[PDB]
Amino acid sequence: LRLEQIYQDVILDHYKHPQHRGLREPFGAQVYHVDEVTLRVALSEDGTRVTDVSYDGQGCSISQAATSVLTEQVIGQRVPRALNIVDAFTEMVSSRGTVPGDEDVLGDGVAFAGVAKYPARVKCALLGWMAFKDALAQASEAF
Amino acid sequence: LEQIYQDVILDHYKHPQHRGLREPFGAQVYHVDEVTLRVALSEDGTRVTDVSYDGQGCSISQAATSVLTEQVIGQRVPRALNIVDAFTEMVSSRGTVPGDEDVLGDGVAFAGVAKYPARVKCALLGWMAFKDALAQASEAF
Amino acid sequence: DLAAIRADFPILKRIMRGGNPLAYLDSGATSQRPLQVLDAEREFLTASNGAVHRGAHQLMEEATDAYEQGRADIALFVGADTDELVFTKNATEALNLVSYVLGDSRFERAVGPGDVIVTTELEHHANLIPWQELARRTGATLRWYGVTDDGRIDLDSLYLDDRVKVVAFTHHSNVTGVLTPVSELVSRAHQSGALTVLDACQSVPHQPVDLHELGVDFAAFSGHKMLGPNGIGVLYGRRELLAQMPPFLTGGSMIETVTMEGATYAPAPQRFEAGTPMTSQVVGLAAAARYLGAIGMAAVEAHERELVAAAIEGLSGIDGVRILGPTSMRDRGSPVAFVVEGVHAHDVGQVLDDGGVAVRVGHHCALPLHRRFGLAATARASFAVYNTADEVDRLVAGVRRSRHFF
Amino acid sequence: LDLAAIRADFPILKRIMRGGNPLAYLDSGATSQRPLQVLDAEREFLTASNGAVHRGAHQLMEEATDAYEQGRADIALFVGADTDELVFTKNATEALNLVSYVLGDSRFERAVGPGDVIVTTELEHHANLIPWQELARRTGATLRWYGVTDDGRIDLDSLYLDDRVKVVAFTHHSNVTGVLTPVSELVSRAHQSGALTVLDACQSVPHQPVDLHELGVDFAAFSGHKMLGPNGIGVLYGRRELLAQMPPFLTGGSMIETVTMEGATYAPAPQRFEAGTPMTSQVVGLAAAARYLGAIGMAAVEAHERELVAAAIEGLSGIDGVRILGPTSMRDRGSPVAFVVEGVHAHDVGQVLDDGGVAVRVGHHCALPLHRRFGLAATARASFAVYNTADEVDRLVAGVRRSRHFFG
Ligand SMILES: [Zn+2]
Ligand SMILES: [Zn+2]
Repeated sequence: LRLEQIYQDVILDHYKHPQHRGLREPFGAQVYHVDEVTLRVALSEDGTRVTDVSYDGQGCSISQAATSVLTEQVIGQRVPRALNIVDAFTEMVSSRGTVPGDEDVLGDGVAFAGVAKYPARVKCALLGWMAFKDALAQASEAF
Repeated sequence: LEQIYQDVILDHYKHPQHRGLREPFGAQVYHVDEVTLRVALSEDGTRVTDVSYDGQGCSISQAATSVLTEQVIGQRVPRALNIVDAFTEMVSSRGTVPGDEDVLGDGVAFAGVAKYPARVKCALLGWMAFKDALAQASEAF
Repeated sequence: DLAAIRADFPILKRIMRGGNPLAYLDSGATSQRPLQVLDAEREFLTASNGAVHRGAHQLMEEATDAYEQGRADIALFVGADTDELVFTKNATEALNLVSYVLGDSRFERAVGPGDVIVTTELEHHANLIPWQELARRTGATLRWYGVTDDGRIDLDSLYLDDRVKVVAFTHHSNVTGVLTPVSELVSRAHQSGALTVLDACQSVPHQPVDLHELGVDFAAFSGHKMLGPNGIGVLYGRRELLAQMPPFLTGGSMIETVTMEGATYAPAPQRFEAGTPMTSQVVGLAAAARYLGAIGMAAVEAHERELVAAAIEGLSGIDGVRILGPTSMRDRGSPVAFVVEGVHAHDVGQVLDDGGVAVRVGHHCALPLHRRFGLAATARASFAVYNTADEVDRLVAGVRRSRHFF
Repeated sequence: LDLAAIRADFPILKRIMRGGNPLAYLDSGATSQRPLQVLDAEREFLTASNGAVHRGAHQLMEEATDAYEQGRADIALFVGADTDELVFTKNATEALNLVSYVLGDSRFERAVGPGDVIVTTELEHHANLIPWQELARRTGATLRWYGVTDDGRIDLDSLYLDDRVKVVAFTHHSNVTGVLTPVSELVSRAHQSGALTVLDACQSVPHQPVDLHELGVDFAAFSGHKMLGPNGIGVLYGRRELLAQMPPFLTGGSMIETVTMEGATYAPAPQRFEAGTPMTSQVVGLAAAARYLGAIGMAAVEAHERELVAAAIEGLSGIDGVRILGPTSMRDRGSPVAFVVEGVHAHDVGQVLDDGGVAVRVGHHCALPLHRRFGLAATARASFAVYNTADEVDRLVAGVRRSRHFFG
């Protein structure tokens, strides 16, 4: 009953069928955060958009599904907008369920709203997202 | 309050016996209320001929050392040691051993201290100092 | 009488967020508290709370009595003399105390360049990192016994030589549940004149412990794992050794004389207890020792090993579940750590928690052990005197439910 | 203050002592008594939410972790620090030891060695003296100290800091003379030398408003059991930027990030400094004590204690032969009042007071150098807390007169 409220269809879908998994080239930065993840970010020639996010690692359903969803929401986005999306995700999952999140901003990201009431699993959800922010800041400076 | 502070204790406190370091002696010690205490043995080493002491402390520590000197001076070394053990047993009893006035003499006046475990160490200072100094004086002999 | 035991623990009545009553299988991390322990401490605090080993009012006398009688009750329980126990904030601090004293120039048994410290790959981090730091500070070398495939100390993986000065090891693994061969390790340690340091955090709560009989030089355990309060750990050290050891923490209470220039130090155990002790926690821990003692530790151990056997059988009947540690009950107790093929421990733990079953998931502060078996994390069910056969069955059903859900 | 209402929170204050009188507890400087609010906060936590902290991931762990970290936040607010700047220890003594050990660690850039000077004071409790003696011993640094004035204050003219001085440790509030020290001046002089400051705040945090940011000290230590809180919990404050630079002291579980058999990396502060299972229920209790004192208001606590101290000084000073160790003046002064009685040993004074049900500490109060500086072996010490009353002061003065009569 309530187990489906944390493990929503979208999460289980992304866990079974992950998107943008496997490290790829080119990349402008790479980081490693620990559930573990190695994550790369690629920027466009002009450095204004995220052209690719590639990742590899081991972790639970929530950590792997969050990273999968991350890649779908930020690939093709402008660098300042991608960071805005991360901050919205962070605010939602860290809210203890008081912030449901805006689907215009987060897309499938809002399916992690039910994780918010389980503070232990928030770090599972945030792993890939905090990894991306780091690799994005590094890729931007490298430009 | 007078059950702990017997007239005997107050008497020995105001009017201490055998106070002041004297010669000759066979050993000196220092224990901590504090006391420096010397023991002199007979020529054959069988008896305590003198106990001299000096130090600052409360009424109970001063009085107990005064009463010690009265009980052990003139005694055979093993007997003096026996008296020390009897005093120890009484004050460390929590009031379940009244003590034997034949063995302890005025020492039985410290029976009331036993109910106050904090003050037991005040009472024992001079006695433990004597026990130490006696063992040293005997080995030296 | 298990129903009467459970009635002593208020938390065991709690209904969890999923509507299921608490099944607490994480006593390995921290145990729950009986009324007897809670009440002993509260009665002390509302009646006799005063400073210990000071002069000279009545509350001080009552506090001191409670403190020293508490030390005596705990020493009786673990087969030590009263003067051979030192109170610390936790077992970790006790192991750190030994590790710092062993690098002190004033200690005759101090370690230096050319000396070897031995630990094991089975160890909780508390019995590993202090040795790493001791080696760093002094220039001594760290070596270790390996682990067998069934999660036991591999006595064939290391030969001790005359360089070995310290041998530290667990009595009872907090992951594999193995009971280690203390007498053999002590025998081997003694061939090089090495000191033995026993991590007893998981033995003292779960089995009879006689520290004199074990013949170890030092042992550490923690109160909050044996029904006692937080904030109290215990170091055991042989009387003769404690007498030779310089202090670790310094300050009030542990001094004899003090000038601005220097100080001399009290005898053991007071030498090793700087500042105000955890007075009410000693009272509570002594209450815990009397509570366990009233049940009898042989009975506690039998009950726990019944639960463990059922757990291993139940979990072993599930396809794709593998135990980290022996499936045999030979020289084995709590806990039961396991992996579920195709289901991450965090997910296993979440499904169990939805059923009201509390297990620990992660590396259990034994990362070298997990790495040795190529594992990131395990789920861990640990068992205490207050646990029941039905809770074991709820664990098995929950692990089954996790497979079907994922 | 509603003093009747405050005292009603403390069960022990109702107790009748062996001599037949109601307890007059004037030894809060050694350890304070506990209100129901603190006792109940800890018991409610333990019977409902008791689980491992920060080690996941079941419901009780989440509740325990929440209680632990909210407790840290509540205590930080009370003492004017940020949440991440508090480290929990078993007592204040351990907190001062932590600083003293890290300052001898080769991985710390502010570590001391030969040629360096460590400064303490002759006023200090042993907790803020012996660790500095030991740090000097291990590193070959040199220990120097401020002396004490005739009125029991830090004598600022008795020592000059030069560029060798790397650590200056001092009390905020003396546990004997009751003096409030000139923190801003000492911090100023320490900064001339580039030295770190270490504040012993054990007697200030319970008795007066403390804002550790405003004081500008680098480190500070205080203990829970003196501010109405549980035993077995102390607190180290350190500036965020300093804690970031410091290697660990105690090591083991909880404080690591990576571990192999060969080595380990360490968590950020404050977790870096908290090895093994913390005193979880004691943090909950201490936070309750902070909220209790906060509700009363520390300015009101200080005003009430200053009233009692002023009355004790007046009353005792009115007895022939009685001399105060510390100022008779209330300028930059609070609890406690330590005194000697001419021709009556402190142990006897204490016994007479105890017979009347009045609890004071007799001895050197873990400040032997201070006593020696004044040619004293022991003093009697009355310390005051928020729950003490004018009547208890009167019973103190009466008990002291009784001691002079009974002996003299
Ligand atoms: Zn996870
Ligand atoms: Zn005395």
